Amino acid sequence: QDPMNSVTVSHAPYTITYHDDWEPVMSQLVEFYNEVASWLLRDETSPIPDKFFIQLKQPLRNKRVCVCGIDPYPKDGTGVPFESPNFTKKSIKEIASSISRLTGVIDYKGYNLNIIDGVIPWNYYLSCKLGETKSHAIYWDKISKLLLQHITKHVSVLYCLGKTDFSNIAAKLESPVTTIVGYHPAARDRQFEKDRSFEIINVLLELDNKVPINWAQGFIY
Amino acid sequence: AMTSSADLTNLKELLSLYKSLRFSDSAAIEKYNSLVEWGTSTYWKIGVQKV
Repeated sequence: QDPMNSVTVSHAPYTITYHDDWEPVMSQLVEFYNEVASWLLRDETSPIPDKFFIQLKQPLRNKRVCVCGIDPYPKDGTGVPFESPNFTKKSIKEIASSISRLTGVIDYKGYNLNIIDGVIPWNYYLSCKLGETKSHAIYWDKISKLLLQHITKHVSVLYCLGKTDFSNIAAKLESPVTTIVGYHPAARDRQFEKDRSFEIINVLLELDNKVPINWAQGFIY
Repeated sequence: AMTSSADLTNLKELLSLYKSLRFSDSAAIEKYNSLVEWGTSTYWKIGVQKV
C-alpha cells in the first residue's frame, strides 16, 4: 500500500506491482516486457503470468545476500524463487539438509528462503515453458541482465547455484560484487552435499562489516 | 573450487588476521596480502584491502 507502486503493461499480467526500491528500473522493464511478452505468452509457463513479477514486491535496501537460481521450477513455480509451499522439490529439500547440518536443527516441516532476514532469493529468468528448463532464456535476456544489475547495487554477496548455468555471470554485470558460484543441489556425485557456501557467505559478510545471515530463520516447523 | 572447506579455512584465516592486524613480520603481512589477492581473484571482490 505505502511502499508499493503499479505500472501497466500491454500483455498479461497487465499490471506490475513493485516496491519503491525497484523504481529506477521499471521504465525499461515495461519497455522490454512489451516487446517480448506476446511471443512468450504463447506457451504455458511456470510460473503463471500473474506470478512472474511478485518478487519485485521485496524491498532491496535491507538485503545483504542474493541467493540466485537460473530459472523457475519447471513445474509448480509460485513466482517466488526456490519456494515449494508443500516442501516437495529436491532443490529446496537439499538446501534444507545443508542448513540442518550447519545449524543442528533436527526436526522441521519445511524451508523458505523468502522469509530469511536480509536474503533475497532470485531467478535469473522469470519463467520457463511448462516442463522445460531455460526454454525462455532468449526472451528474458535483456530484462534478466537489467534486474540482476539492480540487485547487486544493494547486496554485498551474490550466491549462484549452478556451475554450468552461471559460468560467465560476471560478464553479465557491469560493476563488481562479491560473487560465488556453487553446485546446483541436484548435481552429479552429491557435490552440493560437501559445498559450504552458506558458512562461506557468512565469512564474506563479516569481511564487509555486515551482519551475517541467520540461515535457521528459513525453517518452517 | 570456490566452495570447499579449504576455501572456508582460508577465508576464516583472513578474517582472523583482519581483526588483530598488528603483524610482527614479513611472512604475516605477505600472508594476509596474498590471502586478499586470492579472495579478490576467486570471489571477484571482497570487503578488505591489502595493507
